[PDB]
Amino acid sequence: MKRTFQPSVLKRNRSHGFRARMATKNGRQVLARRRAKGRARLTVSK
Amino acid sequence: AVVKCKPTSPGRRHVVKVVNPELHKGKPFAPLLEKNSKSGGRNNNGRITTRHIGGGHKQAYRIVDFKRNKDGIPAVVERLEYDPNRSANIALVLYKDGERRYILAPKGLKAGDQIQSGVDAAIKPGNTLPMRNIPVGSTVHNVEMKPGKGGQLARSAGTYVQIVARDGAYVTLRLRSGEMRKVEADCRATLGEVGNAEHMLRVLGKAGAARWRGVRPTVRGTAMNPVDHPHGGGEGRNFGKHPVTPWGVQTKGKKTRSNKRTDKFIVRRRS
RNA sequence: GCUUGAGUCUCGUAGAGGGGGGUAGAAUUCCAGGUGUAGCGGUGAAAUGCGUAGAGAUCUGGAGGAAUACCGGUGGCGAAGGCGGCCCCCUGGACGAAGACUGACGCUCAGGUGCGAAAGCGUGGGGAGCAAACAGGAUUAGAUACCCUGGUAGUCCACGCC
RNA sequence: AGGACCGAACCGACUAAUGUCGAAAAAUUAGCGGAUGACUUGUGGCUGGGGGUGAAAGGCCAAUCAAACCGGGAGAUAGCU
RNA sequence: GCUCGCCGGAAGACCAAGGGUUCCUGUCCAACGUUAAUCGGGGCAGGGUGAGUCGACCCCUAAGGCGAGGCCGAAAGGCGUAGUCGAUGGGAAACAGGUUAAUAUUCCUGUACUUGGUGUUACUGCGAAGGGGGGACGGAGAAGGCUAUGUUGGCCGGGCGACGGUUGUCCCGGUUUAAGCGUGUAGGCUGGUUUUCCAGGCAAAUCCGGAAAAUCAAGGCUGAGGCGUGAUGACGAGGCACUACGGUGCUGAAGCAACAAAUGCCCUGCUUCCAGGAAAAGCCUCUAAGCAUCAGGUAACAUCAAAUCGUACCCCAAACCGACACAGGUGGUCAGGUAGAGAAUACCAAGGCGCUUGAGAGAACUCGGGUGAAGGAACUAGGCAAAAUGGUGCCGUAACUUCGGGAGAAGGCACGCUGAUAUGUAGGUGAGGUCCCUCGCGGAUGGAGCUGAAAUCAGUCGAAGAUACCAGCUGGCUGCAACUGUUUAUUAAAAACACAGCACUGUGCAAACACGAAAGUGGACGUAUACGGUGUGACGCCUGCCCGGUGCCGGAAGGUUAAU
RNA sequence: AAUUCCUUGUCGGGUAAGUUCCGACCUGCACGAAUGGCGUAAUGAUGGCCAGGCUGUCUCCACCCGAGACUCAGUGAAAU
RNA sequence: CUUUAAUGUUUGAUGUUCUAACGUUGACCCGUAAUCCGGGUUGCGGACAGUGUCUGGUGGGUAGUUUGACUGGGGCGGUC
RNA sequence: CGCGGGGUGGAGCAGCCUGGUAGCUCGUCGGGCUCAUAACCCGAAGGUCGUCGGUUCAAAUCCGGCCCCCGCAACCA
Ligand SMILES: *C(=O)[C@H](CCSC)NC=O
Repeated sequence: MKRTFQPSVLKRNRSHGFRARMATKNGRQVLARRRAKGRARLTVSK
Repeated sequence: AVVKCKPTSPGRRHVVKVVNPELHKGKPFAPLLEKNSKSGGRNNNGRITTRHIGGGHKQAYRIVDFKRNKDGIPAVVERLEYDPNRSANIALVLYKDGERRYILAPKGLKAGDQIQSGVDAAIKPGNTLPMRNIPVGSTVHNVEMKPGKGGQLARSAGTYVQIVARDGAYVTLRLRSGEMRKVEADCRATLGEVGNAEHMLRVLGKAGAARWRGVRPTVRGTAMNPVDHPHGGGEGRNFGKHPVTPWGVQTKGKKTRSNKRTDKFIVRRRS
């Protein structure tokens, strides 16, 4: 059985990265909402 | 030649092969080979538009001439080749100036024959001439629609057009399927039937003997569930709806001939 | 060894002998168009069928296929089946004449090999006419027959089989 | 030569047994089929909700699918408990 | 520390992925560990990651994404050109040994290589987002030539041995050496050099390509390995000498021969077949706009520089992914001895571990297995489960058939050890020796050494000799589906699906059709011997009657009939 | 008969005994020609049946070797 | 009134021709080393095609809903 | 159990719905044609309308009871 989750930094950051959000308007909403909430880990990064 | 292979195994048992003892078994000319990544039938968005497309074998495209634009210069059929994405073979000819370029392969042709285009090229299989210099009742191929576009009609193995008449600026053709189109008089054609004349008798024998070519298994409509296709479902193989396509359009007899701006050029449709 | 068997060579004869490739006209059919009008077609009679949307008849043009009138003759040719519009190309057989040359190289032949109408079959083309099967209409005690209107394979083409 | 044969790797998952608060939210053990192919698999992209994908089971789309997940309409509605 | 046991194509040793200090040392034991625990992947403090040659970054592109203008779209935004990103791909360069508690082709020792900057000297035409060559390529299969590496022998060092023999064909341990430089071999590709000419390469061209003669038959390119060198060097079993008894300092013989041999290399070859097998830059070549006492380019030489990031450890697992120290999943590489065809399997080596609860007991019962009198499916929904058949060579083998098969059909025979043929054969490799030569890594020739099946005969032993593990149950009638294959992940692998084949039918190209409100794409850079839809399902023998109802196609006169 | 309710239809074979199976009879509830018909070499982790081999499947179990169950010390859940 | 004939006039309905609207996924050139695109040539179609408003037809391709109750349980039947 | 339909000369079918009147084909009988038969031609005859009751001026017909016959249904667990 292959557990439904294999890690891959490159692939992760190309779909959940900071710039993975800034390329679209929707991402600008997500960056806004998480900031509106007061979250600390906005997106998987350094 | 045609050879029904020996029944050494179930799957090979029903294969018939096209053994061509002429085609150059070396590697083709590089400068006329460009990349050609298959697309499995997916559009710009990425969704599959046409079904049964994909897999296949990695192939490279052979850019060939269609125009026969460099006129007045004779040529020699240096050698024949094999083309993956055609039906007919292609030949690498050489102009007298020293420029090699591919052209399709007409029926009766050997490596070392003479071919040329323009208007001075005589009546021999391979010469390209505008249709106002071609005899009525002749067999041609690679017929153009517009002068200079290149050639569209009759391009596969043994597909030939019989010129009917030449009234005014409208020359009449009789297509391979059976439709009388009337085209521009300056449309360039090429004498003789296209080569690879045994292509029709070739059978595959295997499911894989079609798979590496590019097709995908065709699922019948009656097997699918009613939410998928306008047929199918039912406890125990039922049917009874009017045969259609995956989108409701009645098939098995339903004309969709509608372009209308080409209505003027079509004299007779398929019987 | 000879020459009357048989065979080769020089010159010619007539011929639907055969294979491949071109081409011509009458006729039929179909399609488009003009003229024009109620029947047309068919049979023993009739009906099926076609027709006032406008057939057939008649005139013009075009697209295909098959078969080659008269010549044609119990004529000719080939082993036979079989083969006839004309033409070019490749090519086979027989026969006639004056001599020569080889010098019995012969006659026949189970098995073996090949050719072998049509119908019929495989593969891929072609489809006018004709036409199994089949349908319809009649005749008939009955008629899945003769007769009538349609009609698929087929007949046609190349490679094979039989 | 082969969608050819035998058979490990590898992939898959036919019978039985164990297990069922298990070692494990489908596995282990003994045996099975493919095993040069329509083969297998890594890295990287693409197709997305009445949409995708499908050698087609209404199977699959993050342990969830006869229409995913999250937030919002919304304290939906209930002659029902 | 001494025995015992287990894996050993792994439970071993290294990279990638991913973790994130889990690595080492000292100290501590409440909590964590399914037990205690002075122990530890636990807490606490400290230490550890050293690069011009490894990788990333960088230059260059694939799929595909973003996309100036631009086209389209109610807005958002969609598509896409020029461009620019994007490795799993291509592209410059280092090997061996030593060292620390923990890092090393990164530090030290020795010996080398690559790319640019600048300067000097002697020559000399250089010069692009442009052209050309090159990079640059399929699967499968076979042979030859080698190496990695292992065994054997000689040689060197040690022992002659706690129960019987063992100074001998005895036993134990060792016998390792790279990159770079030089040579250019086995072998592979291809006819070279020269004169002239040209509507070809969106311009030019001395470059390629084409077309004619001249001259000679080689030149050139590529190229594993070996041999020398690297190296009177390092390493090195074993001693010598100090122990904080952890280890260190010192010293140090031989270091060759032969055979067997890979899936590594030559081979990004060769032969063949088809389903016909990235692109670009680096690199080299050629000239244009031009610039030419120049500048630049080339060769040699001196010298400078090559940054930044990662580097510990785990990586078939108590550290990844599964809530856990979880019998699960996880790509790549190296991969020794004997038996054996083999990476199977049995037992071992290097190496790493004894699975984180143990001690007695020897009941029922359950799980995992061993054997079993007589019979032999009488069990049972059913021979499910077990039992059993199980290797090689050889002999032999039916119905049916598409003439390939069925077939490993079925069914049998010899299998051990020892001697002999033969103080080990056929066969293989093959020195010394001899002659030859376009003189070298050469050719005939020569044959010792080394190595080594099978077969035949005889003798002999056990109840049993393919002695273990490993390792087909066979056969007859017959339904269905042609057969390979695919699918209900997680109760259904099947007669279901698919399949090649056939048939109907749509499609004349801005093709039908499909996604998309559109543009634009896919279809196809294909075009009727093509492509889409549908039904059926190899192949063989075929495929009858019905156009009433529905649908489709053809036909339009008339009736009815919408907006206008 | 993957199709036949009545039916286990009738006859024949296989068995000591055969609602299954093989082969035929047509009385086809309600088969049938590309929602393809009837055969078919080979193949199938497929479906039904018989024969041989073979055995603890069974007659009818007994003993044997390990993991637990039982006891001792340590740790210490669960549905309800 | 009807039948008819010439003209004027009224728009309508066919056929052919033309070029300027327009289409051009035809060739060439330039913006530009750019197969998108824009513009300029020129050829071919051509007042068609195509798009928009209105309109009949077809329409499970898609969508929102309906599909009664009584019933000695519901269904069928019967019934209101 | 229930729904629908059918029963008519010797046989097979009209007629019923919308009541007073029963027709068609074959077959039987008789004659003719023929040497004789079939076929053909001409002519004539034959029905309690399954059974019973009722409503009605009048019933094969319209209603209800009964028998026979055909199809459908006879169900979900
Ligand atoms: C009826 O038979 C019923 C169906 C149950 S489906 C879960 N079964 C009764 O035992």
